[PDB]
Amino acid sequence: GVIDTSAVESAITDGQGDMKAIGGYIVGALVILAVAGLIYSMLRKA
Amino acid sequence: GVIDTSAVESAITDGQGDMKAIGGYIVGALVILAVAGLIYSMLRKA
Amino acid sequence: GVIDTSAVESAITDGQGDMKAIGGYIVGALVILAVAGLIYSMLRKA
Amino acid sequence: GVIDTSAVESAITDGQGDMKAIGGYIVGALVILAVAGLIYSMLRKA
Amino acid sequence: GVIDTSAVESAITDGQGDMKAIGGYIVGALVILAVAGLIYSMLRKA
Amino acid sequence: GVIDTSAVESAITDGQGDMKAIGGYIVGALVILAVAGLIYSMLRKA
Amino acid sequence: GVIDTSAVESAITDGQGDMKAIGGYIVGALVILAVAGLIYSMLRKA
Amino acid sequence: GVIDTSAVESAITDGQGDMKAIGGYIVGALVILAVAGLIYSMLRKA
Amino acid sequence: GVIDTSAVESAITDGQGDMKAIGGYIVGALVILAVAGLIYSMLRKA
Amino acid sequence: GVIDTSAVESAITDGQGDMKAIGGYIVGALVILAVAGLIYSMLRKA
Amino acid sequence: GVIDTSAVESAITDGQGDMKAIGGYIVGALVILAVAGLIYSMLRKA
Amino acid sequence: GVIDTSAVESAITDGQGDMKAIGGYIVGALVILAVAGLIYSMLRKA
Amino acid sequence: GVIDTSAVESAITDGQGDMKAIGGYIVGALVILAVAGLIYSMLRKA
Amino acid sequence: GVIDTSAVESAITDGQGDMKAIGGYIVGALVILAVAGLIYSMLRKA
Amino acid sequence: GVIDTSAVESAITDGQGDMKAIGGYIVGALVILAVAGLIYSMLRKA
Amino acid sequence: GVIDTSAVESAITDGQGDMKAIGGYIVGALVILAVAGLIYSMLRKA
Amino acid sequence: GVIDTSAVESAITDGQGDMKAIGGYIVGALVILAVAGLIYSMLRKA
Amino acid sequence: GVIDTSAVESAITDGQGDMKAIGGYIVGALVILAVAGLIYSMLRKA
Amino acid sequence: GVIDTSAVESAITDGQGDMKAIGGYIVGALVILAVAGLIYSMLRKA
Amino acid sequence: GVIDTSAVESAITDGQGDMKAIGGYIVGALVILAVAGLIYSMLRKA
Amino acid sequence: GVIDTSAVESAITDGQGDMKAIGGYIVGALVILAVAGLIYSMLRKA
Amino acid sequence: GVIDTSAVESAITDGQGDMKAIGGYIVGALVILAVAGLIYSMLRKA
Amino acid sequence: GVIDTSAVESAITDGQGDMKAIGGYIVGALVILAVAGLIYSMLRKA
Amino acid sequence: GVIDTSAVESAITDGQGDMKAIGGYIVGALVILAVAGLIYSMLRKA
Amino acid sequence: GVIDTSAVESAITDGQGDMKAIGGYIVGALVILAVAGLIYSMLRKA
Amino acid sequence: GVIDTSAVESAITDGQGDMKAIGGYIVGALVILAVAGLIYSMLRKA
Amino acid sequence: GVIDTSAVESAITDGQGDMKAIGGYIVGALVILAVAGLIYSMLRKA
Amino acid sequence: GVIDTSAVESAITDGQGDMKAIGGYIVGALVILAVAGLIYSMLRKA
Amino acid sequence: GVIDTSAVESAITDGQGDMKAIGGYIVGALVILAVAGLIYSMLRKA
Amino acid sequence: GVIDTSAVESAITDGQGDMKAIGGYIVGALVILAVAGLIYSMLRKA
Amino acid sequence: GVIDTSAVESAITDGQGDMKAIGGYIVGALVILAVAGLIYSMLRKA
Amino acid sequence: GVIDTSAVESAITDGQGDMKAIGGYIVGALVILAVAGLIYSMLRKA
Amino acid sequence: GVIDTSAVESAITDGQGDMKAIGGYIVGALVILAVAGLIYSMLRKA
Amino acid sequence: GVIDTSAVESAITDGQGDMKAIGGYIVGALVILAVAGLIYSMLRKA
Amino acid sequence: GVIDTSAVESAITDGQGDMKAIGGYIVGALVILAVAGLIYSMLRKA
Amino acid sequence: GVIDTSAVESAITDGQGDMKAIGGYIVGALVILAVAGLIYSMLRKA
Amino acid sequence: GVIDTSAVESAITDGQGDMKAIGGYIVGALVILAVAGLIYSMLRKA
Amino acid sequence: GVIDTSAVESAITDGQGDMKAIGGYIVGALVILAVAGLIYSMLRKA
Amino acid sequence: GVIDTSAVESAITDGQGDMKAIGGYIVGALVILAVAGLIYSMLRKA
Repeated sequence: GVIDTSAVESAITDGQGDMKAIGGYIVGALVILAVAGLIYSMLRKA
Repeated sequence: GVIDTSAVESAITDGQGDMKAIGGYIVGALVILAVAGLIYSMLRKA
Repeated sequence: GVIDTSAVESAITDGQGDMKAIGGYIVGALVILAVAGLIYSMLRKA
Repeated sequence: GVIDTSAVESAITDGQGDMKAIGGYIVGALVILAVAGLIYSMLRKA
Repeated sequence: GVIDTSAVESAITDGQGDMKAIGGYIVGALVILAVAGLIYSMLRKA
Repeated sequence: GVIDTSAVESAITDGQGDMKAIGGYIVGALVILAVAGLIYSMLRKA
Repeated sequence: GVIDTSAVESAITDGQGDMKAIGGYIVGALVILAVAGLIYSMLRKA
Repeated sequence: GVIDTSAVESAITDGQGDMKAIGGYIVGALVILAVAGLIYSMLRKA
Repeated sequence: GVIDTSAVESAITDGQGDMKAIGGYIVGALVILAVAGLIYSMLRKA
Repeated sequence: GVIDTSAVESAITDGQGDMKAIGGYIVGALVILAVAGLIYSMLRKA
Repeated sequence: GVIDTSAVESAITDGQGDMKAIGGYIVGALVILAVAGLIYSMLRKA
Repeated sequence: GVIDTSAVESAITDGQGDMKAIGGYIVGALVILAVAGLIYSMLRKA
Repeated sequence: GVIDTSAVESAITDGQGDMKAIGGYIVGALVILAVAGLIYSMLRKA
Repeated sequence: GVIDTSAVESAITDGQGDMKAIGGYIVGALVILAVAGLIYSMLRKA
Repeated sequence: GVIDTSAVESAITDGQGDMKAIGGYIVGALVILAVAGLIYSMLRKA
Repeated sequence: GVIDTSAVESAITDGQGDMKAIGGYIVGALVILAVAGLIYSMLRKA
Repeated sequence: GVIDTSAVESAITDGQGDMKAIGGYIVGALVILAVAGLIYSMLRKA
Repeated sequence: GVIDTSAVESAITDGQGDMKAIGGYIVGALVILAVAGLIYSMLRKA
Repeated sequence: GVIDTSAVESAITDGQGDMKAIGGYIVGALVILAVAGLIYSMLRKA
Repeated sequence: GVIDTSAVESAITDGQGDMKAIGGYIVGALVILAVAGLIYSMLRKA
Repeated sequence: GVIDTSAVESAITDGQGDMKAIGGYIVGALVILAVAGLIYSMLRKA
Repeated sequence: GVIDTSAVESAITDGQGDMKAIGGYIVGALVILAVAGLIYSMLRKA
Repeated sequence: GVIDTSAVESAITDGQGDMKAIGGYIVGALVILAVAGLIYSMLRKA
Repeated sequence: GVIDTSAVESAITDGQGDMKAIGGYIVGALVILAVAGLIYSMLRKA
Repeated sequence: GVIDTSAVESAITDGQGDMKAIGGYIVGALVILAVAGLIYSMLRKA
Repeated sequence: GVIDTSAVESAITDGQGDMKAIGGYIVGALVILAVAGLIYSMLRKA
Repeated sequence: GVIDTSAVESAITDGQGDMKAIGGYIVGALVILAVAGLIYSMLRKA
Repeated sequence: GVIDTSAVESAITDGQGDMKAIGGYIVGALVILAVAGLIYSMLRKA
Repeated sequence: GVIDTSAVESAITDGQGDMKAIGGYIVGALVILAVAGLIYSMLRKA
Repeated sequence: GVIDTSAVESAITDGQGDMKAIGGYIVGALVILAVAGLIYSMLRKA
Repeated sequence: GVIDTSAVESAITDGQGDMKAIGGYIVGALVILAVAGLIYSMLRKA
Repeated sequence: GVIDTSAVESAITDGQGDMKAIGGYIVGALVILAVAGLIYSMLRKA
Repeated sequence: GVIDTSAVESAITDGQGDMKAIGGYIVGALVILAVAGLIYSMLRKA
Repeated sequence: GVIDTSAVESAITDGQGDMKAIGGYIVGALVILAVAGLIYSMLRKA
Repeated sequence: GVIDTSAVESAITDGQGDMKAIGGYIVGALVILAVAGLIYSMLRKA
Repeated sequence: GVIDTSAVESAITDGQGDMKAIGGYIVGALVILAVAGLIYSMLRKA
Repeated sequence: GVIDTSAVESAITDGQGDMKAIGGYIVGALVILAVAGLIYSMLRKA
Repeated sequence: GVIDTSAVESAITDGQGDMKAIGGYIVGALVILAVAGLIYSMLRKA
Repeated sequence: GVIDTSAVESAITDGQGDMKAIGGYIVGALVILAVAGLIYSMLRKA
C-alpha cells in the first residue's frame, strides 16, 4: 500500500508555471514606478 | 493540474499602461517648477 | 468482487472544473489590490 | 457529476467592478498630495 | 452578483474636496516665505 | 484587466495650469528687484 | 460622505497672520543694513 | 482635477505692490548721496 | 487656530535697536576718513 | 495676499532726513578749503 | 525708521573748526612772502 | 528679546580713537609740503 | 575694544623727519637761483 | 524598458530661447549706465 | 531556482540614456545665465 | 527524519545573483543625476 | 507503557538543520537590497 | 515646453527708457561744473 | 514693466539750478583777484 | 420518497439577507480608518 | 427562517460614531507637527 | 452596541497640549540661529 | 491621557543657552575682519 | 537637557587671536604703499 | 580650537619687504623729473 | 610667503636711465633760448 | 417539551461584561504606542 | 455565568506602566539627534 | 500582570551615551569648515 | 544595553585631520590673490 | 575612520603654482602703465 | 462532586513565567533596531 | 508545572550580540556620508 | 544559541572601502570649483 | 563582501577632465576684463 | 565615464571673441579723452 | 556658441562721434584763452 | 591637481605688447606740446 | 591672448597731426608780438 500521488506530484508544477508567469506582469508594472519616480525627481533636480 | 493565469498574465499589462500614462501628466506639471524656478532666478540674476 | 467507482472516479473531475473556475474570479478581484495599492503609492510617490 | 459554478464564475466579475470602482476615488484623493506637495515646494522654491 | 459600491464611489469625492481645501490654506502660508524671503533680500539688495 | 487612469491622466494637466499660473505673479514681483536694484545703483552711479 | 475640513480651512489663515507678522520685524532689521550700508559709503563719499 | 491657484495667482500682485513701493523710499534716500557727493565736489571745485 | 507670534513680533524690535546701535559706531569711525581725507588735501592745497 | 510694507515705505524717509542732514555739516567743513585755498592764493597774489 | 545722524550732524562742525583754524597759520606764513617779496623789490627799486 | 550690542556700541569708539590718531601723523607729514612748497617758491621769489 | 595704533602714531613721525630733511637740500639748490639771478642783474646793473 | 524623454529633451531648448532672449533686454538697459557713467564723467572731465 | 532579471538588467540602461539625454538640454539652458550674467556685468564694467 | 532543503539552500543564491545584477543598472542610471546635477550647478557657478 | 518517541525526538533536529540552512541563502540575497539601496542613494547623495 | 518670456523681453526696454532718461538730467547738472570751473579759472586767468 | 523715473528726471534739474547758482557767487569773489592783481601791478607800473 | 426541503431551500436566503446586511454596517465603520488614517497622515504631510 | 440581525445592523453604526470621533482628537494633535515643523523651519529661514 | 471612546476622544487633546508645548522651546532655540546668523553677517557687512 | 513633556519643554531652553552662547565667540572673531578690513583700507587711503 | 558648548564657546576666541594676528602683517605691508605713494609724489612735487 | 596662522602672520612681512623694495627703484626714477624739471627751468632762467 | 619683486626692483632703474637720458636733449635745446635771449639783448644793448 | 436555557441566556451576558472589560486595559496600554510613537517623531521633527 | 476577568482587567495596567516607561528612555536618546543635528548646523552656520 | 521593562528602561540610556558621544567628534570636524571658511575669506579680505 | 560607538567616536577625529589638512593648501593658494592683487595695485600706484 | 585627503592636500599646491604664475604676466603688463604714464608726463614736463 | 483543578490552576502560572521570560530576550534584540535605526539616521543627519 | 525556558532565556542574548554587531559595520559605512558630504561642501566652500 | 554574524561583521567593511573610495573622485571634481572659482575672481581682481 | 566601486573610482576622473576643461574657456573670457579694464584706464591715464 | 565638455570647451571661445570685440569700441571712445584732454591743455599752454 | 556683440561693436562708434564732437566746442572756448592771454600781454608789451 | 594656466601665463604677454604699443603713439602726440610750447615761448622770447 | 591695439596704435598719429597743425597758427599769431614789440621800440628808438 501507498498513495499514488504520481501525477499529483508533477501537477504542482502546472500551477508553478502560473506562479512564475503572473509575476513578470506585475513587475512590468512596478517598473513604471521606478521610471516615473526618477522622472518626478528629474524635473525638480535636472 | 496547474492554474490558468493565462489572461491574468497579460492583465498585468492592462494596468501597466495606466502606470506609464499617469506619469506623463505629473511630470508635465513638474516641468513648471523647472521653468518657474529658473524664472525666479532669472529676475534676480539677469 | 470490488466496488464500481467507475463513474465516481471521473465524477471527481466534475467538481475539479469548478475548483479551477472559482479561482479566476477571486484572483480577478485580487488584481484590484495590486493596481489600487500601487496607485495608492503612485499618488504619493509620483 | 461536476459542480455548477456557472453563475458563480461571472459572479466574481460583479465584485470586480467594485474593485475597479473604489480605486478611482482613493486615487482621486491621492492626487491632492501631488498638487499640495508640489505647491508646498512651490511656495519655498518659486 | 457584484458589490454595490454605488455611494462609496461618489463618497471618495467627499474626501477629495477636503484634499483640495487644505492645500489652499497651507499654500497661503507658504506665500509668506516668498514675500519675506524676497524682502529678506530686498533690505540688503535695494 | 488594467487600471482606468483615463481622466486621471488629463487630471494632471488641471493642476499643471496652476503651476504655470502661479509663476507669472511671483516673477512679476521678482521684476521689482531688477528695477529697484538698478535704481539703487542708478542714484549712486548716474 | 466627505471630510469636514470646515474649521481646518480657516485654520490655515490662523497661521497665515503669523507668516505676515514675522516678516515685518525681520524686514525692520534688514532696514538698518540699508541705512548703515549707505552711511558706510556716506562717510567715504560725502 | 487641477489645483485652484486662482486667488493665489492675483495674490502675487498683492506683494508686488509692496515691491514697487519700498523702492521709491530707498531711492529717495539714495538721491542724497547724489546731491551731497556733488556738493562735496562743489565746495572744492567751484 | 493660528500661530501666536505675539511676543515674536515685538521681539524683532529687540534686534532692531542693535541694528540702529552698531551703525553709529561704524559711522563714527567713517567720520575720520572725512576729516583726514580733507586734511590729506588740506596740507597740499592750503 | 501681498506684503504690508506700509510703514516700511515711509520708513525710508526717516533715514532720508539723515541723508540730507549729514551733508550740510560736511559741506560746511568743505567751505573752509574754498576760503583757505583762496587765502593761500591771496597772500601770494594780492 | 530713519537713521539717527543727530550728533553726527553737529559732529561735522567739530572738524570744521579745525578747517578754519589751520588756515590762519598757513596764511600767517604766506604773509612773509608778501613782505619779503616786496623787500626783494624794495632793495632794488628804492 | 533684542540683541545685546551693549559693549559693541562703545567698542566702535575703540577704533575711533585710532581714526583720530593716525590722521595727526599723516597731517604732520603733509605739513612739509606746505613748508617746502613755499620755500620752493621762496628761493625763486625772495 | 579699540585699535592699537600705538606704534603707528609715532610711526608717522618717522616719515616726518624725511619731510623736513628733503626740503633743506632742494632749498639749498633754490639758493643758487637767488645768487645767480642777482649776479645776472649784477653784471648789467653794477 | 527606458523612459521616453524624447520630446522633453528638445523641450529644454524651448525654455533656452527664453534664457537667451531675456538677456538682450536687460543688457540693453545696462548699456545706459555705460553711457550715463561716461557722460557723468564727461561733464566733469571734458 | 533564481529570478530571471536578464532583460531587466539591461532594461536599466534603457532609462539611463534618458538620464544622460535630459541633462544636455537643461545644461544648454543654464548656459544662458552664464552668458547673460557676464553681459549683465559686462555692461556695467566694460 | 529532516527536510531535504539541499538544493533549495543553494537555490537562494540563484536569485541572489539577480539581486546584485539589477542594482548595477539602476546605479548606472542614478549616476546621471550626479552628473546632470553638477552640470545643472556648473552652468550657473562656472 | 509509554510511547517510544526516542528517535523521533532527535528526528526533530534533522529538520532543524534545514531551518537554519535555508535562512543563510535568503539572507544572502536580502543583503543585495542593503547594498543596492545604499547605492541607489549613493548615486544621488554622493 | 519653454517659458513665455515674450512680454518680459520687451519689458526690459520699458526700464531702459528710464536709464537713458535719468542720465540727461544729471548730465545737465554736471555741465555747471564745466562752466563754473572755467569761470572759477576765468576770473583768475582773464 | 519699466521704472517710473518720471519726476526723478526733472528732479535732476532741481539740483542743476543750484549748480549754476553757486558759481556766480564764487565767480563774483574771484573777480577781486582780477582787480586786486591789476591794482597790485598798477601801483608799481603806473 | 425524498425529503421535502422545499421551504428550507428558500429559508437559506432568509439568513442570507442578514449576511449582506451586517456587512454594510461594519464596512461603514471600517471607512473611518480610511479617513482617519489619511488625516493621520494629512496632518504630518500637508 | 433567517437570522434577525436587525438591531445588530444599526449597532454597527454605534461603533462607527466612535471611529469618526477618535480621529478628530488625534488629527488635532497631528496639527501641532504641521505648525511646529514650519516654526522649526521659520526660525532658520525667516 | 458601539464603542465608548468618550474619554479617549478628549484624551487626544491631553497629548495635543504637549505637541503645542514642545514647539515653543525648540522654536525659542531656533531663534538664536536667526540672531547669530545675522550677527555672523553683521560683523562682516557692518 | 496626554504625554508628559513637562521637563522636555524647559529642556529646550537648556540647549537654547548654548545657541546664544556660541554666537558671541564667532561674532567676536568676525569683528577682526571689520577691523582688519578697515586697516586694510586705512593703509592705502590714509 | 541642553548642549554642552562649554569649551566650544571659548574655542571661538582661539581663532579670534588669529583674526587679529594676521591683520597686523598685511597692515604692515599696506604701509609701504602709504610711503611709496608719498615718495612717488615727493619726487615730482618736492 | 583656533586657526594656526602662525607662519602666515610672519608671511605677511615676506611680501612687505617687496613693498618697501619696489618703491626705491621708482623713487629713483622719479628723481630725474626733479632734476630735468629744474634743468628745464635752469636753461631758461639761468 | 612674500612676493618676488627681485628683478622688478632693478627693473625700475631700466626706465630711470631713460629719465636721465631724455633730459639732456631738452636741456640742450633749452640752451638756445639762453643764447638767443642774450643775443636778442646783445643787438640792442651792445 | 423544550429546553430551559432561561438563566443560560442571561448567563451569556455575564461573560460579556468581561469581554468589554478586558479591552479597556489593553487599549489603555495601546495608547502608549500612540504617545511614544509621536514622541519618537517629535524628537526628530520638532 | 460570566468570566471573571477581574484581576485580568487591572493586569492590563501592569504592562501599561512598562509602555509609558520604555518611551522616556528612547525619547531621551532621540534628544541627542535634536542637539547634534543643531550642532551639525551650528558649526557651519554660526 | 504587566511587562518587566525594568532594565530595558535604563537600557535606553546605554545607547543614549553613544548618541551624545558620536556628536562631539562630528562637530569637532565641522569646526574645520568654520576655520577654513574664514581662512578662505581671510586671504582674500585681509 | 547601549550602542558601542566607542571607536566610532574617535573615528570622527580621523576625518577631522583631513578637514584641517585640506585647508592649508587652499589657503596657500588664496595667498597668491593677496600678493598678485597688491602687485596689480603696485604697478599702477608705485 | 577619517578621510584620506592625502593627495588632495598636495593637490592644492598644483593649482597654487598657477596662482603665482598668472600674476607675473598681468603685472608684466601693468608695468607698461608705469612707463607710459611717466612718458605721458615726461613729454609735457621734460 | 466537582473537578479537582487544584494544582492545575497554579500550573498555569508555571507556563506564565516562561511567557514573561521569553519576551525580555526578544525585546532585548528589538532594542538593536532602535539603536541601529537611529545611528542609520545619525550618520546621514549628524 | 511551568515551562522550562531556561536556556531559551539566555538564548535571546545569542541573537542580541549579532544585533549589536551588524550595527557597527553599517554605521561604519554611514560615516563616509559624513565625510564625503562635508568634503562635497568643502570643495565649494573652502 | 546566538546568530552567527561572523562574516557579516567584516562584510560591512567590504562596503566601507567603497564609501571611502567614491569620495576621492567626487572631491577630485569639487577641486575644480576651487580653482575655477578663484580664477573667475583672478581675471577680474588680478 | 564589499562593493565593487572599481570602475566608479576611475569614473570620477572622467568628470574631472571636464572640470579642468571648462575653466580654461571661462578664464579665457575673464582675460578680456584684464585687458579692457587696463585699456579703460589706459585711455584716461596714458 | 567622464563628461563630454567637447563643444563646451570651444564654446568658451565663442564668448571670448565678444570679450575682445567690445573692448575696441570702448577704447575707441577713451581715445577722445586723450585728444580732448591734450587740447584742453593745448589751448591754455600753446 | 559665442556671444553676438555684432551691433554692440559698431555701437561703440555711436558714442565715439560724441567723443569727437564735444571736444571741438570746448577747444573752441579754450581758444579765447589764447587770444585774451596774448592781448593781456599785447596791451602791456605793444 | 593644479590649474593649467600654461598658455594663460604667456597670454598676459599678448596684451602686454599692446600696452607698450599704444604708448608710443600717445607720446608721439605729447611731443607736439613740447615743440609748440617752446615755439609759443620762442615767438615771444627770441 | 593679447589686446589688438593695432589700429589704435596708428590712431594716436591721427590726433598727432592735429597737434602739429594747431601750433602753426598760434605761432603765426605769436609772430605779431615780435613785430609789434619791435615796432613799439622802433618808434621810440629809431
